[PDB]
Amino acid sequence: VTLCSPTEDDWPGMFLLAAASFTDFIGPESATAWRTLVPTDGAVVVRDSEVVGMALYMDLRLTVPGEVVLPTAGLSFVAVAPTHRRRGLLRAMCAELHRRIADSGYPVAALHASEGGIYGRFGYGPATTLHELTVDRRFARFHADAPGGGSSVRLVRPTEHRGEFEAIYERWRQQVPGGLLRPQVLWDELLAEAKAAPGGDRESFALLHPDGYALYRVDRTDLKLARVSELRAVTADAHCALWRALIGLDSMERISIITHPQDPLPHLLTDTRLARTTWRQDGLWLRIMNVPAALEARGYAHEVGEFSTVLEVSDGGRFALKIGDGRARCTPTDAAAEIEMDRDVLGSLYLGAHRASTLAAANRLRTKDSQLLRRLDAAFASDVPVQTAFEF
Amino acid sequence: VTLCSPTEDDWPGMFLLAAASFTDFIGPESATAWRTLVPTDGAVVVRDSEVVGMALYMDLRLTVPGEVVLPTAGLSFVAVAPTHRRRGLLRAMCAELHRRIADSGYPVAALHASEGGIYGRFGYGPATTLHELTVDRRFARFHADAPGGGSSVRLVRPTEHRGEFEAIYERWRQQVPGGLLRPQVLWDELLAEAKAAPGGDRESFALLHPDGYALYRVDRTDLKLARVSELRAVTADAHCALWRALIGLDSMERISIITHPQDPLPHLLTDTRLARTTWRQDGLWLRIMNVPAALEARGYAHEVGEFSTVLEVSDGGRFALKIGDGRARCTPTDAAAEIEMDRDVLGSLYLGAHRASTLAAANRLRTKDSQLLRRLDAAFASDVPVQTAFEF
Amino acid sequence: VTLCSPTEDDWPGMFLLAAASFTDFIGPESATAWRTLVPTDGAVVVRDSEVVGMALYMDLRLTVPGEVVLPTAGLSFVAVAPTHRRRGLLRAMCAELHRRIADSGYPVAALHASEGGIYGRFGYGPATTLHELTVDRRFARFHADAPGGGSSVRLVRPTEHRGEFEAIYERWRQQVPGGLLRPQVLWDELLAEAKAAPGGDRESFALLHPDGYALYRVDRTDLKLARVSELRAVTADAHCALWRALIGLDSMERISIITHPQDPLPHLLTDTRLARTTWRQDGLWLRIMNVPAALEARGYAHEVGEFSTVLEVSDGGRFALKIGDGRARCTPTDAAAEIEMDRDVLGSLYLGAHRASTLAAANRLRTKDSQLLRRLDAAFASDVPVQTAFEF
Amino acid sequence: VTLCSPTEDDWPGMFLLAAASFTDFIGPESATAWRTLVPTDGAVVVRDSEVVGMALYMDLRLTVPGEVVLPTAGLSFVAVAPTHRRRGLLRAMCAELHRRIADSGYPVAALHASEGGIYGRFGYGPATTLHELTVDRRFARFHADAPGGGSSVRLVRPTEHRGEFEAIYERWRQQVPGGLLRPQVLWDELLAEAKAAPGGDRESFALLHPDGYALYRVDRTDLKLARVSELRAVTADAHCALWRALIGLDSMERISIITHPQDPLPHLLTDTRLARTTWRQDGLWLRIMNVPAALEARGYAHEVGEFSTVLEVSDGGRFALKIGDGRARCTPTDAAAEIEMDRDVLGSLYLGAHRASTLAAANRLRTKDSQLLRRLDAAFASDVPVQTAFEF
Amino acid sequence: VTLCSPTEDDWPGMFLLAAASFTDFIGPESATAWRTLVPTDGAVVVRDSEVVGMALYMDLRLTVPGEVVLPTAGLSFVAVAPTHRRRGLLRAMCAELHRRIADSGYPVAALHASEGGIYGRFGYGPATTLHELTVDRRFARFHADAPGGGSSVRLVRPTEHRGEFEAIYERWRQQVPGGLLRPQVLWDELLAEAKAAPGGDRESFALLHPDGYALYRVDRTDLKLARVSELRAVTADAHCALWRALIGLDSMERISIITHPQDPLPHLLTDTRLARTTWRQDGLWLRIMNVPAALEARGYAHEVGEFSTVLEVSDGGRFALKIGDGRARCTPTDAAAEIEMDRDVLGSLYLGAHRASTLAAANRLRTKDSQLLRRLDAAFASDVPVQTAFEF
Ligand SMILES: N=C(N)NCCCC(=O)c1ccc(F)cc1
Ligand SMILES: N=C(N)NCCCC(=O)c1ccc(F)cc1
Ligand SMILES: N=C(N)NCCCC(=O)c1ccc(F)cc1
Ligand SMILES: N=C(N)NCCCC(=O)c1ccc(F)cc1
Ligand SMILES: N=C(N)NCCCC(=O)c1ccc(F)cc1
Ligand SMILES: [Cl-]
Ligand SMILES: [Cl-]
Ligand SMILES: [Cl-]
Ligand SMILES: [Cl-]
Ligand SMILES: [Cl-]
Repeated sequence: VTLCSPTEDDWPGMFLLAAASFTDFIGPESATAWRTLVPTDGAVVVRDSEVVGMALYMDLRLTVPGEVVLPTAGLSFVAVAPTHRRRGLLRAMCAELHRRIADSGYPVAALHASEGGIYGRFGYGPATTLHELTVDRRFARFHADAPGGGSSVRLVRPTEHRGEFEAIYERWRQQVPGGLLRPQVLWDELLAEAKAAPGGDRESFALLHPDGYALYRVDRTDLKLARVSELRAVTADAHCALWRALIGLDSMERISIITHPQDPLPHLLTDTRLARTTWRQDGLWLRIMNVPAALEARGYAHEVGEFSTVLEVSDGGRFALKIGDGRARCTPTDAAAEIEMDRDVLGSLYLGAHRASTLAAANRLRTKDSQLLRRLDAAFASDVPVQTAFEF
Repeated sequence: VTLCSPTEDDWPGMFLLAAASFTDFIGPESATAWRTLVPTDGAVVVRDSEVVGMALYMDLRLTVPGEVVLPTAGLSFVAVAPTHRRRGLLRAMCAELHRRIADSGYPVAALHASEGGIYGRFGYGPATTLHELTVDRRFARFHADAPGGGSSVRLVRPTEHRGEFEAIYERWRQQVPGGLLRPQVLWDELLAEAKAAPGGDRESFALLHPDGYALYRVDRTDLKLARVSELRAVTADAHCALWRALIGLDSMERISIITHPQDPLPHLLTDTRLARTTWRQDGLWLRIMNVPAALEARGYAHEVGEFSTVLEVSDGGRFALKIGDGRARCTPTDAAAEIEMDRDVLGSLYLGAHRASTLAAANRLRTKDSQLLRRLDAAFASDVPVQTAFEF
Repeated sequence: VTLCSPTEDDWPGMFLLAAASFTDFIGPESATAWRTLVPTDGAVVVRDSEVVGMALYMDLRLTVPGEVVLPTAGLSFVAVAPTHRRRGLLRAMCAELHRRIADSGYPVAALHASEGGIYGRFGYGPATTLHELTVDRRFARFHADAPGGGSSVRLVRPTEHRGEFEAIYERWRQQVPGGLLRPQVLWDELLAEAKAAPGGDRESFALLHPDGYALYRVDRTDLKLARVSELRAVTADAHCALWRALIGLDSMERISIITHPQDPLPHLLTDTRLARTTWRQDGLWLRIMNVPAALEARGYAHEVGEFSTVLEVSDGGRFALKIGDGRARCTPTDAAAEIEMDRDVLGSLYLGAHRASTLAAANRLRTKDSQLLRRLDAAFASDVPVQTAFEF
Repeated sequence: VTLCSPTEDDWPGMFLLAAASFTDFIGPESATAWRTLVPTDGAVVVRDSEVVGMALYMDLRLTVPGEVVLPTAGLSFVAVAPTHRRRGLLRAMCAELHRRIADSGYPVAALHASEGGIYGRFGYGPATTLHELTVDRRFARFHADAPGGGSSVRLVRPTEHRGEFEAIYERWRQQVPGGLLRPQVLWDELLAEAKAAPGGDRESFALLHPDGYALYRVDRTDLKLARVSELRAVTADAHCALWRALIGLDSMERISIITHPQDPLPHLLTDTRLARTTWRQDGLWLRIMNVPAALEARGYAHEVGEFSTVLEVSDGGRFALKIGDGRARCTPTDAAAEIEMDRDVLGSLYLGAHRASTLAAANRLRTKDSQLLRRLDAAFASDVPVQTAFEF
Repeated sequence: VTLCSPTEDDWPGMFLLAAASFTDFIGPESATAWRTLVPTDGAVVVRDSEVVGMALYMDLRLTVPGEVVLPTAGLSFVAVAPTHRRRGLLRAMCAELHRRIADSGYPVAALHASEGGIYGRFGYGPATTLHELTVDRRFARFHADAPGGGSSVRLVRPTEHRGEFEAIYERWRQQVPGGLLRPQVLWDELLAEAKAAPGGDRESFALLHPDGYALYRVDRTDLKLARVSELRAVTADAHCALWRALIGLDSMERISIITHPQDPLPHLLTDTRLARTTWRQDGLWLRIMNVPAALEARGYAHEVGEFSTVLEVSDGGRFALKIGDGRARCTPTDAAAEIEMDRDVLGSLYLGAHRASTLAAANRLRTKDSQLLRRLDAAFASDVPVQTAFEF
């Protein structure tokens, strides 16, 4: 069992492992496209010679609070053959990729987790939260105060308006923490999933506004449910207008969307309760590779005074942290630590999705100063609510 | 159809309406106990003479941010006979009770809503959020960092340790926004629901720590599910210890609790995802009766500079609002309004459960200043997370 | 295995057989009340000595078309021990009771069937049809044309208004084909089933109009469903008013009732489809004991000319049948038969629930004259639609 | 928003709206075939320019009581974009098509309704009733009296016996109220739905008798259920023989068919209850365009004396109606009305599916004469029971 | 209705009957391959001329206790048209095939039964038992004593390792009672079912050991269930190693397999209960064609002394049976019978799947000697447990 970068001959063996490992495996055509986002030496394989282990990272651009875009290593296609479990192959592959990511100069790594129990021990913390809202649209009445009391929204074929979706998404991802650049190969892939599959998914439709879109399809088996796969809105007007159109799908009983906890949809209706939360789960996970680089890169709340502390990350360094005027300075120190946490915990705070005082309550984050806790809570909070871009 | 305070002879007619109106009706014995919390002239009935309409308020004590306790009118037992719908009887009864509540000097009214669509139009906004967490306890492993790595928790009969529950609850309700004083009649009622009912609920058990308790019972029909009816913990140690004991119910597959969005339980486990959010709903609703009295009574975040604005409440007054040093001064003015909202919206902000920028996004809250929005968000936020005490 | 009238000592043995035979067995207290409607020598038992077989008839009064009331033998409590199946005990018991019923001078016998396959061979035909309608009351809007565009309907406790229900029911049963006299013991029984049972059925409520009532209860397990056990209305106004009140049960999603195919409820709503037919089954079964007596006793449609034919009932006699002016004369003859049918078929036509041309289509009813078929269809039809009174 | 006849360039835009509006949309190939039944100027579209609104009628031939065939405008493909709801586009499109249908000389219009609440207000009433019967065929034994006590029925491939199905259907539709001419394009379409679809419906089989056929297929997901899509039988022998063959599908637990309330199948079995009614819904809806033309065109029951009355249709004319010898004469008058009804109510009576006395009971039909009610009931009744041909 | 061997022209008619008779019909391509295993005059058809009846046998090789391979007539493709039920066509076809099978010199016939009630009366008895085990693999821990405490198992594409599966299966079928030779056409068919079907089954994967394989696929609809279609293991090591790999499918909740009652999997786990038996059914059915030939051909338990008896088979002959040294001698006699049974009962004993004392308890097997019963039980038992090869 040696650990190597895969040659062109290794990829059929990797696709076999993928097929047997991932029930949602996108198949070798789509896999070969996503592959274009993997840099030279971005992938590792373990051979026995068939492929019994693999992992790779993609070059991503992640928006963080203060509309700052970070180079991000996006982990994906991680798999150990069922024949080689509990043999330390994951530990080995994760260690080599983290070495390579660190040496390449990425301040953060990110992934989507298949189980919530695997990734904490490698320094990844859940950084965004997925909310499923299901609206019973038969009772849905808009509030007097809701914007848009002619319709600016058009029902369209997704493939005929690619440029407009690209332009809107590009605006969206640049101003939203959790936003990812979507390169051209992923627009190629997204608009191929929009066509109907014989015995599979139904045709996708689009609702297009100047400042937003929604892609939706009727569910395979429940023909009274519309699944909104993606709603990107750059103004409140766009968001409301798109939801007026979705509530107008009179052949449907229910509209479902995977969104964020701060989605304003419930407040657009006369009955907040009609927008039921049917599902909640961790979205994007972050590993802070370089603590000082990441802490200095993001903006902080202007609505908190200048304050200084010493942060210790468990086997990750000790740092003098000074926050003021929505900037941070983060420098080496051996001064006594005022706040202790494992690396994963820092990942979870980084995008504002979790409160420091909540992680303190579970003792994932030790300090003896209540005042420092409130200051961290306020400073790390994001004015624009954190959202999840797309699964990778 | 006249509107009157009920005499002793009206209560059998009110109990009939209750039985036919509420599927969870507690019956006339329990109803007669809850009645002791209704002041003279706290109830109205509409006669035709049988009772075709009723509503009342109870004298409550509600903890708000800054550990301030407000006298609160608690609306309950509101019902219109199925024979007298769409006749304006609710509008009439709500108007008379609000007159009486206002004249009596209550700064706020509160209720639990049977539908999320009825109460917005009378100035009530949802002020607390209920989270159901279901733990699959077979996979539940505690984190290395979790407190309590002898057990201080005892399995006990609820009725044998009333004083200890009273003392712990009394500590809890005084330091938690959403907390209500539980008077002696409601402890009498709570510990009567703890006994098993032939063909009904199973026996309730208690887990008792010096600084917390949990009351739980096995579900009637699902015999692999324990329902935690109530967990009150005054320290993180108490909270963790009680959850160690609950995960130790080895005859159960699942533990379910109705808690708050900031419950730290997910962070105590090695897998955050095991604590699934299975249900989410509005808890307590607030009507701010006297805007200046309520705004001045609660504490605000110390972690935001002094700032001034003009708040207009739709048909509720215009006010110069100055917030600094976690206090507010709220005085009459005719100066141009910088922030507009309906009364219900103010109720929803009041306990910190909803962000101003989220209600702005739905246009329930109009301002032309982004900076004022961020300041409101930060100032109205609560360091202690808002919880729900008990249904009334 | 001898066949005898039971002595007082046989009834405990009969109650044992009942308990083991009928899952809905009403128990020995209620059974002892229903027993008061069984005449001397109205019951048979087969002993082996334990009771291995039993059957009895009750003295009933059945309304038939033209508001004519017939003495009717009501078969009930029919059971063969599981230890004595396929031994001809049913055939024996049915033969002895039919002999006794015939000799006593009953023109018709009736029963409610436990299986639809047992009773055809003894000359019983299904004579009334049960429709379950379920209304989703959240979408229910009344039509502009619906009567009742003060409410005359009261929500009441059933036991406090017995006289009013008796008076309304008595009016109803006298003018409706399928109507049965409800004696005092069955009002005693009906109003005892109105109280709540610990671990059983919930409390029954009543909606009372001068010319109608509805008894309803919430379902044990589905707490969003109200089951209307009984709705008796003597005017269209009463029927509509009661349904306005039932649609006003705002805590319910669904109202269900067991009614008749000609219930006008669907036509009272702006959407006929909201009143879904969820269940359909045979109600009352008739055995015509004396063909000429029964045919002469009921009224016929005035809206068909005088016509004559010869009816043969298979091993039941041949008769010259003359119908005109809504009366029939039915006399012995040996003239060639124009219409042939088994006895059960006659039972099925007798109350107007089934069309002759439909039974002809299945060849349960042979004739070589299409014109005679249309005449029978029209003459046997009932202007007041046939309903089912109560199960016995 | 202008209203126009569509050009060849509008149809791709109409197909987009169809796809997003109808979950059962037959697709553009099949749509282009059905299009051949739309006359010049039979379609309207609303442009904004994309298609935001459409409606059309097809040239149909509808059999009415007395085996009379009427030219019928068949409304279909009616849709308003989700972006243009509650804008009066339906009201506008329905008004223009009704103008065109009226001016073209159609006595009646018809449709199949997507919701039971949309079409009453435009003068359409439900005119036929759909019964689903499900037979548990494992218990199904035929009655001694059932016809067919060699088999004349053949199991065949539908596409190899098109001429025989055409000939049988043509005989069926000419003698059955509700019957529609099926033109050649719809036989092309029907026999293309008979082939198996990969991941879709299973292969269709045919049971062929000289005087009837049944097309059936096994359900996609329930492999113990056979769905009879269509059973056309011109004699009782044919009907029974086909059902003997269907009960002979020994690999099936259940046979289901959508039929009419007067289907004689229950009476062919020793247990009527085995043929459970599992579903009931409105079939064809009628709008009487020209009251006198329609009333004069159909035959009436010969089994009722000559009688005269004055019929008022709400904003539809007042008419002297004389019925005798199964013909009607319907002429203008200003004499006092004896019977009042909205137009939709007339549609519902027209094919005999609903009784006048039932609509009177709901006050959809006002008269002060009970005798006139019984006469209408009897005269409007159909000797051949009303059935539904095919959905359009 | 004549009975004939089918010509080449009859097969399209037979495929039609198959399609309408069998929901799992493999289609005409696969049917034409299986056809290569049918000898000249191995098939019968009944014509009316369409095919209304068919049956055939295939040339099989069945392993019986003592690793003896018997020529076996494998009945399959047996069908009577739904139009020709209860006409004695099955009785006729079964009689002609049994004549042909007997005259050809087959000692035994075998089939898989569609219903458990059809085949007893033609002398077939259930001879093997199917156990479904479902493992919840999340709790599955292997016992300290389990073999395999490098992995020898490989995850592979089935079609790339045909020779290895053939070699392993060939070893398996030769040493296991119930084993069938799998000819090349059935390997062609098996490895075509291994590819994914659009809207159908998912891709099949293989786990390959030197001395065993497992073919498995994820279920269509339950994406947390892996279905093991086939596990062939020639050593305990191979069996355990393959199950270590299957429990290693970490994306799955459950692994299901159809196996035999003596599968040792439950004993490999620390918790025997994790391997739940979810389904149990008769597998292969045997008809002993020639009693003496079959009884003499198989080996018997060496662990029972020499003993002699007289066996009578109902209308099948009387025989002197002597068993010793694991051989039997079976010769004609007219001596009084000590043991009586119908032919089907002999089929059920023949492979050791059922105990004589169990069939005696149900009186399917009469003797007056308890000692003879114990001797039969012990002698007929198989040291290698009886398994089922593949459905035909
Ligand atoms: N999780 C999802 N539904 N889609 C993400 C697809 C990621 C993926 O398969 C992949 C495949 C090959 C690569 F080189 C990189 C990534
Ligand atoms: N909602 C719950 N489960 N319990 C609250 C019970 C409130 C109640 O019924 C009541 C009854 C009588 C009164 F006077 C005041 C209140
Ligand atoms: N079928 C129902 N739900 N009730 C009918 C009760 C009839 C009955 O048990 C009975 C019992 C004793 C008698 F003597 C006569 C009748
Ligand atoms: N409702 C169904 N299942 N089939 C009816 C199809 C009707 C239809 O789509 C259509 C399409 C185009 C036209 F020009 C006319 C009609
Ligand atoms: N029962 C299964 N799933 N497969 C067995 C297929 C047997 C079969 O169809 C067949 C078809 C044609 C023949 F000539 C012989 C056999
Ligand atoms: Cl999102
Ligand atoms: Cl809470
Ligand atoms: Cl009824
Ligand atoms: Cl039909
Ligand atoms: Cl097996």
